[PDB]
Amino acid sequence: MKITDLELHAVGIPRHTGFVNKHVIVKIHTDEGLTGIGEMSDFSHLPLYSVDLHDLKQGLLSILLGQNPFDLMKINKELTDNFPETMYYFEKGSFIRNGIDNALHDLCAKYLDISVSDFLGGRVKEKIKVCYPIFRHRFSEEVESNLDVVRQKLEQGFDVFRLYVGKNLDADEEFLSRVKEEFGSRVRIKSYDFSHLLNWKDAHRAIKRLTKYDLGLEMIESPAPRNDFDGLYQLRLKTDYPISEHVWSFKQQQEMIKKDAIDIFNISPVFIGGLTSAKKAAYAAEVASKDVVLGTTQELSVGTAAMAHLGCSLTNINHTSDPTGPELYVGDVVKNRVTYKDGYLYAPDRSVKGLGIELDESLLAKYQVPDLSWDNVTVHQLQDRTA
Amino acid sequence: MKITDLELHAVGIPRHTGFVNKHVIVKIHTDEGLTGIGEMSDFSHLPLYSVDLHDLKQGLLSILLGQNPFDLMKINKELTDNFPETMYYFEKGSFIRNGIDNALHDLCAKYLDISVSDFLGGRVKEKIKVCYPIFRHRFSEEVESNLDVVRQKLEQGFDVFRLYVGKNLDADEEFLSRVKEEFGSRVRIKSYDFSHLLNWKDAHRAIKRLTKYDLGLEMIESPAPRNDFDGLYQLRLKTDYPISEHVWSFKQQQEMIKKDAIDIFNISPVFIGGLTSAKKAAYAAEVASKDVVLGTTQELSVGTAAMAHLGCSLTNINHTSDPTGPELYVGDVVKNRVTYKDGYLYAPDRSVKGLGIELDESLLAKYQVPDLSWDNVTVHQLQDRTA
Ligand SMILES: O=C(O)[C@@H](O)[C@H](O)[C@H](O)[C@@H](O)C(=O)O
Ligand SMILES: O=C(O)[C@@H](O)[C@H](O)[C@H](O)[C@@H](O)C(=O)O
Ligand SMILES: [Mg+2]
Ligand SMILES: [Mg+2]
Ligand SMILES: [Mg+2]
Ligand SMILES: [Mg+2]
Repeated sequence: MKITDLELHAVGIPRHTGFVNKHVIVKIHTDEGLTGIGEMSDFSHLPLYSVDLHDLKQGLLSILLGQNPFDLMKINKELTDNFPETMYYFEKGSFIRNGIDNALHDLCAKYLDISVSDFLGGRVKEKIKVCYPIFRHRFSEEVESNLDVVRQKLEQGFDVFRLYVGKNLDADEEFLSRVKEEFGSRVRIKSYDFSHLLNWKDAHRAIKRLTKYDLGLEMIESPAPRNDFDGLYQLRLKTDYPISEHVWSFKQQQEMIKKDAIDIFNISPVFIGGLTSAKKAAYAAEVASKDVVLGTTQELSVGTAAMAHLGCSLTNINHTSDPTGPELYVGDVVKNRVTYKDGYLYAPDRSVKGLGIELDESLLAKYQVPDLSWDNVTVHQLQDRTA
Repeated sequence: MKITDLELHAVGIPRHTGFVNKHVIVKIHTDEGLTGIGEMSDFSHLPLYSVDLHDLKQGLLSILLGQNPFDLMKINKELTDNFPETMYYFEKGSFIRNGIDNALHDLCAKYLDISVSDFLGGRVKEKIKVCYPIFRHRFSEEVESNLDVVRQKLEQGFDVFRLYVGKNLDADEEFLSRVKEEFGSRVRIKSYDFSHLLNWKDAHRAIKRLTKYDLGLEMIESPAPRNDFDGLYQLRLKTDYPISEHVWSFKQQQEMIKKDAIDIFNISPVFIGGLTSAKKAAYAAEVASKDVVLGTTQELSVGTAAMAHLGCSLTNINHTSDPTGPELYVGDVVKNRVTYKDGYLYAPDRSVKGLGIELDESLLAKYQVPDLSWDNVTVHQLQDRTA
């Protein structure tokens, strides 16, 4: 059982709201004709440079060629050797490793004729509660449009949301005020995500005013600069609500655990390098008696299915999670997208071998892009995912 | 005075020893016809992917077009906004910002008809002592060849070297023993560089063994994993010799300062984003009463000229530095390469406006490569710069 070839399909898929993201669909072929499919999700984050895919294929092939896909520890070690963790939230190498590792999970599962779910420790639940993201308010005139989003998504089944905050506290506060007034308790906003925009003391003042509105609030996310472990800790001591932060490297995670800097570890395959690495991170959190939440970069159905299997296998996810990618994109590259119902993301049919997703070649062609080059976009839009 | 265009010239230049590095020569054009030259030095470091230069030029021009090159603070802020610091030694975004910023210095200095030296605070010295690098020993069988290197370079005038260690302690020690034996005190090895290969305790044991050979030893560099501030600190308390570490981000530098983790800050433009960023790092070190050494990624004459001017302006460099790029590369892209004599790097003629170097178009064409794609190379070779 050996890897013989690799394909990287670049696609560009816009969100209903306008932001255009580029992703790379992975295909790992083997001597026995079995192919694993994966996804290097959302490369459209800073830094503002793009990776040469022709060169990348050669580099990845040199690593993968001839290897036994079941040697996940060995392969992941070699992947990290060539694409080291950087202590950066959006390291493109993390997205790359993620795509190879989840494709390998698909491959192995298919070979054994089982769902990736059974390859990750089975099921603890069959679905995980998620939330729909509400855009960061830059100006107060945006409040009305965001309220419309909440009203429509609620009718569609999403009763839990998360709100990006920190740019215009007056606008954030007006939105929250309006939401409580119109929906009362019908809607919950489980997280206020600062996106590392404020120093911890400024975030503290912001949190103090935003928490005057508690619509089923579950956590305050990234309320300090990236890697400001001491700041997170000081804020954790001054905040009644749990503090959550993304895990983007093992070193960063180790430091947050050792300093007891946070309460909830936001873990997502794409930011840590794949399912193998995400599992390690999740288990490290478990060993430290810490809570976990499944984060997201907002991936397509392949990437979402992968994390759905992982999320449904963990015993330490006791809060609302974030992956709602397929709900944001106007299209996808699969025959059947993952399912969302009543605000829950369902793990794919446990009876279907592999990820439980099938690629649609006509869609890969439809959304094909020549490379991962950037289009005109501002820093504000890259941070808020707006257009 | 406004920026009107940008050119990025990829070049591939092998070292006498075999390793082939790719660099990017920068040209910033203005409405008045004045052009600044710069260098994005040595992209040939992990991660194993490459940046699309056609895309990069568009992104960089988007930032630079129409700007006044004298607005260094404003431009560097916008550069950092799009190519953020990642807490990673070899972030390619740092190499990119470095090339733009040193080109801007060349441009501004030329416009005013002065050397970049007078734009950076003048001179404190006219030359800086540097050292020649000795390859990391992976096998004891390499000792002989490395001794020949010392013999040859000493004859050329390099009486100070630095040694990469940590892979084969028995070989490291054999080499050091042989050097002392064959050269006595004629040669000095100012630094033993562990390249972050060992956890601090293992490093402690290695140091205790190696420091039995003190041939003018000045510092122990990177004796702990990347960003292991507490490990660096613990080692600083158990080691009599100064501990030095590279500065790859302001967050990392501030944490090392706050924890008094190291004694010497190894600062080089390429790893921190350019001359503007390197000056800030050097001044932060000065404010903290810390020593500084001019590090290197081994750049061509354009990049070496830039750092030479910086190095000769600082008052807190009281140890041997590392830039010997033009002595390692078989070729260059300039009319006259920077001068090295008796183990000293001389800053370019202070009477020559700009960086003090001139591009040789025929050489630029000679070493031109289609892109920054990777060729066959192993992780060991990338960390040891061997072939
Ligand atoms: O939790 C967060 O910070 C968000 O999921 C953040 O990662 C977004 O930028 C996301 O990646 C997106 O593209 O919408
Ligand atoms: O001090 C160091 O770690 C070296 O200068 C290191 O950066 C080398 O890898 C250098 O960049 C080279 O290309 O030789
Ligand atoms: Mg978040
Ligand atoms: Mg994303
Ligand atoms: Mg070093
Ligand atoms: Mg280098």
